[PDB]
Amino acid sequence: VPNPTMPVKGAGTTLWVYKGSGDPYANPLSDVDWSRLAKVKDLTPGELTAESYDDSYLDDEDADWTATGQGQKSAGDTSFTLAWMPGEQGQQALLAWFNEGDTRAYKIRFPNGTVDVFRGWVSSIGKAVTVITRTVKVTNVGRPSMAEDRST
Amino acid sequence: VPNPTMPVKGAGTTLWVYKGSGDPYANPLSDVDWSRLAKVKDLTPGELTAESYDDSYLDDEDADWTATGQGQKSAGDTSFTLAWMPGEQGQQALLAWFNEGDTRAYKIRFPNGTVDVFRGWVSSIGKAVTVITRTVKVTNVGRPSMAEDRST
Amino acid sequence: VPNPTMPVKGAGTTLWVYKGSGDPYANPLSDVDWSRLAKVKDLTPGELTAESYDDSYLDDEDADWTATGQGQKSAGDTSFTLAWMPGEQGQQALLAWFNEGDTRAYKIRFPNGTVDVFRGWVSSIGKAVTVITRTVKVTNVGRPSMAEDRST
Amino acid sequence: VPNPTMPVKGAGTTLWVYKGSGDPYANPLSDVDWSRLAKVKDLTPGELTAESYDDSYLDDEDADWTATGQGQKSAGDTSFTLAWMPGEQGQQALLAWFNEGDTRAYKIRFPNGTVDVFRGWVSSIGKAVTVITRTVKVTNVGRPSMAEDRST
Amino acid sequence: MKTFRWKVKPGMDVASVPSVRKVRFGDGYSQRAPAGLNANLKTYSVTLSVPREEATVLESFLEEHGGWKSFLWTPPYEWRQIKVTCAKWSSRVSMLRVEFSAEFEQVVN
Amino acid sequence: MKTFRWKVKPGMDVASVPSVRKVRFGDGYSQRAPAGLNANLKTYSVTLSVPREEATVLESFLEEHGGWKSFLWTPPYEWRQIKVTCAKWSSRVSMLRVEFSAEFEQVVN
Amino acid sequence: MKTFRWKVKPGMDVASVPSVRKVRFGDGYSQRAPAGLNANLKTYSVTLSVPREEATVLESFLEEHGGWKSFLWTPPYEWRQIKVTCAKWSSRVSMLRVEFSAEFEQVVN
Amino acid sequence: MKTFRWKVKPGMDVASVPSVRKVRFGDGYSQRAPAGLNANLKTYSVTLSVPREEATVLESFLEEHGGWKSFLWTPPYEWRQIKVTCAKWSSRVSMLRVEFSAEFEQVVN
Amino acid sequence: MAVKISGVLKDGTGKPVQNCTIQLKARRNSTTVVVNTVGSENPDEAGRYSMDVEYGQYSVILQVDGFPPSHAGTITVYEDSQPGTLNDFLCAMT
Amino acid sequence: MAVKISGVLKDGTGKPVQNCTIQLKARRNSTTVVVNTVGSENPDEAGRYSMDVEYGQYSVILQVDGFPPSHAGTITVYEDSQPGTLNDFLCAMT
Amino acid sequence: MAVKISGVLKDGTGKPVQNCTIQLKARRNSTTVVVNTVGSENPDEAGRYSMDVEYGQYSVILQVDGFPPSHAGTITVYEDSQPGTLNDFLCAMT
Repeated sequence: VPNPTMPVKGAGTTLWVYKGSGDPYANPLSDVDWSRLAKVKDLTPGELTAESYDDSYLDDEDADWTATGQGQKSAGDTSFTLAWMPGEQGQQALLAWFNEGDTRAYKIRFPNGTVDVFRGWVSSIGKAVTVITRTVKVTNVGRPSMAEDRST
Repeated sequence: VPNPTMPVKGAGTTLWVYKGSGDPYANPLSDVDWSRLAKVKDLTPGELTAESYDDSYLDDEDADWTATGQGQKSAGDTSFTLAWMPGEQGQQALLAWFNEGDTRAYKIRFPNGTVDVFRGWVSSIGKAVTVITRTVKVTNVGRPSMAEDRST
Repeated sequence: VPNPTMPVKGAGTTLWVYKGSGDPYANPLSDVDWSRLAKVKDLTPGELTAESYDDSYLDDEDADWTATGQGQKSAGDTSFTLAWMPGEQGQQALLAWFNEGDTRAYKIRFPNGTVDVFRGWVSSIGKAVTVITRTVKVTNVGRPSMAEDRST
Repeated sequence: VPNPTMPVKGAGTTLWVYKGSGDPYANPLSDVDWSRLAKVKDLTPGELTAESYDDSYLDDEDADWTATGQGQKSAGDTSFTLAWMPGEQGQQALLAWFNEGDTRAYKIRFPNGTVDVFRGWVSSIGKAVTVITRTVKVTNVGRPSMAEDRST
Repeated sequence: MKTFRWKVKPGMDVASVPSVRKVRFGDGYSQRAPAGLNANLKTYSVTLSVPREEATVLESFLEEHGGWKSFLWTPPYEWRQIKVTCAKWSSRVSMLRVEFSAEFEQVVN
Repeated sequence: MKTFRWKVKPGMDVASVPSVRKVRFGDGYSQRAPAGLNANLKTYSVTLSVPREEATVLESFLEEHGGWKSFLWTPPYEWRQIKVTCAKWSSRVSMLRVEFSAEFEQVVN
Repeated sequence: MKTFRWKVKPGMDVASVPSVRKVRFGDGYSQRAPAGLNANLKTYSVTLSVPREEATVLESFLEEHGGWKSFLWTPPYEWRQIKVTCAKWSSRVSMLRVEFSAEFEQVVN
Repeated sequence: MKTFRWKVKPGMDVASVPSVRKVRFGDGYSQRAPAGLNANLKTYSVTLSVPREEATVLESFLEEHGGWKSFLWTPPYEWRQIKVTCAKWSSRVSMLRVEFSAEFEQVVN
Repeated sequence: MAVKISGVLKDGTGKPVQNCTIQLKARRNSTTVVVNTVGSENPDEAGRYSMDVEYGQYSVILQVDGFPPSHAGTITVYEDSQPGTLNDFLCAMT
Repeated sequence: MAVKISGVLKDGTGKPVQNCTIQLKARRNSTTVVVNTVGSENPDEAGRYSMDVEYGQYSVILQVDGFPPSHAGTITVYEDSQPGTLNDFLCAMT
Repeated sequence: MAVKISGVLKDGTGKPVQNCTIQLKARRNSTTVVVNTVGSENPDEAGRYSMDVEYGQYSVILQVDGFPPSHAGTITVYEDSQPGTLNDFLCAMT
């Protein structure tokens, strides 16, 4: 049974990419419009970093201790390697998206039942010649909606 | 029996985050208000480093030997990995803290019996796709109170 | 049977270099003119990366989140290790190409039936003294026509 | 039988250094003048690198694709380790050459039958004190003649 | 009277030197006066970055006013909308995006 | 007379050039005089960094005084409550915080 | 009149300063005039990099015009065809290619 | 009249400013003239690097002509056999090699 | 047809706010409105505003001489709504 | 043959756009229109536009004095298309 | 022989485009044309262009007093072609 509060092994973890027009965050749970990527070998999602800005002051009553605040948080870079397939329409769309090069939205779904949506642009297309695999990575832009917002 | 003067394996090592208002340094031994985090995989605490400043002088009667003093000591960065728990309110609060981005206080408890309290802001949120875990790193600000200051 | 929609081990993966004149992109499926290289030990294909330009603005409606776009995408570097064949004509042609140094086009063929065509110039020639192998590295120039552009 | 077009294990791989006066490239096949170095443990020949110069232009039809050409190719660095043996005149002359420090020519022979000739100056002399061996590396200057130029 | 709506890149600079009538006496007692009534007029340094397609559009708009016409412009987040004139601008055209550097000198009506 | 209670970032600079009556001769014997009574007047270079919300408030406060009105200010840890006027300040608006660089010249009442 | 078909390396700047008539007053109200009809005249900095073999050829062309003869040129992109003169060309011969860093000034017929 | 056959290190710099007679009118109409018959004379910046042994020989040869006598010199690959004079040269003496950095100003007969 | 949106705009102290500017940024192409088209409206001294708004999807943007463009939200006009105030559209269930 | 496109362009607040210009860029070469060619026209003071567009696939761009050029969308005019306003081609199913 | 290529070139709005310049860029050595040679033609105010082009492989380039060379494509003239318009070669099945 798919439900949170228990850990999940993560067998399925599907990956979908948007094709239509609308608001991706309006309802990510419906897969009526998005196209799935098939037989991904491995995946590494991006990490949400931040930036540290100085806060120390002359008249600050506590000295001998640095003071730093947080600002300008940024999304990370997503990467995944799958089986190189020049036949399926998904990889065709992926390479057309890279060549034309526009920001697009996509999502990852977990066996637990919650979905994560990012938006960004792709920046690399790798290859290997021993059991042919294609490695592709994208860089995100703007705010991604984490899976912990839909649960509320 | 939790009591110092004999070393401890450190099996329990609970982790708590403040939620209320007041002085976290007043009485960390009371867990009336703080919220516990569940199923911490691994943890690395902060590093209280300092900085070196020049102290060599021209008319010193001892030469050919450098002399540096200590100043501007700073806390380190804490990191911990949890089981991805979207249902639990603790992770929801943690992600809301990351998004809104203010300085917050937290503590780590030991089976020895004493506790350690830090304060800072989170800076990194990571994930994995095989037995999903969430990796979260925070940076402290200002002087912390060690466990020794309570034992006296 | 060579066709897509099922993954391929990739055992054959022949390597060809153009010799004649015309448009290499016109019909890479015809091996009427290109010369084959024999006994490839190992191969690593190019990495089509891109570059990122800033897109943040003063009047942006979403602050504290970095934004960037892609521009000026570039092809990678190809490398391959061959058995040192000072007699076979292809290696002589390759070294003459390196010595004279002009941009030339080449291709790699997969057992799945599709072909991938690059163009560039060679930048490195290496050797070994135990089971002698020659390592050749080339850097591409201009846009390559991938297999996907032919599959449509 | 020593002849090209089939791979060779590389057992002998002798090393010779010029001593007389004349043109090393005139006929390297004759060892009538050069001295052989004895019991080389391992050898790494230099690699013929290149250098990339920018070619991207404003009015070119193709944009968002970097264009780079080749110019100012250079030879690599050769290295080899022998069994430290001051008795033989070979490394005696090698060390005298290092101390006096002039450009000199040398060759590497192969069980295949072809010879490679280089010219340069030595830049290091090493040692070990467990089964004592001397490691020496040189940097080449000017154009070397590869074995392919001789096979034509 | 046209207006300005092109968005501005981070790093924009602003400088202000109020014209005052300073005269120093024997021991301090430095008499100071505000000089003109609206003496304080800021000067901004603004940089943009646009793809080459609208470089002509921006250049034509900047050419229309020359260096003798004022146009309304609302600085980012600032309250009062001001009218400004410019007389110097430069650009770097690399391959795809041209970056513009200019100075906007606030002027009264 | 208002005050200045904003905090100051590390790196504040202090300059001091007291006024003397130099006059040069053959081999030294350069006679020296203290010139005026309060000869020296420290000049401060002050850097601040505030989020954009109150940047307008700070700018309005600095504009209200212009470059002709004095205001009390206490240098950090220094034993004096000096009166200072400012005539040069700039701000670097980037994305979230804006840093002000200003100069503060000391003046007697 | 000849043309200039040589290609230009990235990095060109299009610095431009129009000619206006300023006259300053206390609280501004400065009048402005467009001065001449052809107020603006762009000034480009053209960078090229050619292999040494044909370098002399380009030199001869720039020698033929000297600094007194104008030639037609089309700047990369921009809906204009202009006539330019150059007087400060310079070259850096290193090993195989030579880079020219010349300056081009717009002039009306 | 002596010659100059010493090798020249890569990175030689070339400068050329033709002397022209510029005069501007209301809307352009700028009259331009070539001034002298042979106006532009290239000036080279040339650096050499030689071991110390013949640094004395190079210095003596450069001393012989002083700063007034001219000497023929062929620029690298250039189609002309020009005559040049120099009046400034410097050297960075090290324990193995010394490098000269001089300027060669072209003059006609 | 355009629904008439009229009302009085007040701050948190029950007072009119002057020097305002209300605009609607078009996000989706409609039958009669092109995407990425803005229309400004300046209220009176008493904060009274009145506009004739065509049906479709908009983003209401409130620009005051002060705070940057304020995103009260996105508003939607189907062909069943009745004339009213803009705050109803902001507070409406989407 | 070329199809006639006539209409009035307005904004969200029911007002005409002034000092505007519509530009069509040919993204595909046709038997009568060359690729990468732009045709431009400025409406009247009342926002009325009327122009005869050739068949093919075009990108439509809206230009206003001061604003950056907006990319309204892409239109396709076949040989079976009927006269209508420019908006209908934008909202047509693709 | 030189095949006649004549016609009128219009933009996407069905209006003749002025200040035009069409260039032909040879790509290969032919019977009577040397590689890397350019041929220019400037039409009239009505958009009428008229050329006597030789046989071989060319690339077409379009410049409008500041348009970058618009590589509409490569044309081929072989020894059975008949006179027509330039766009026919661009639209011809190669």
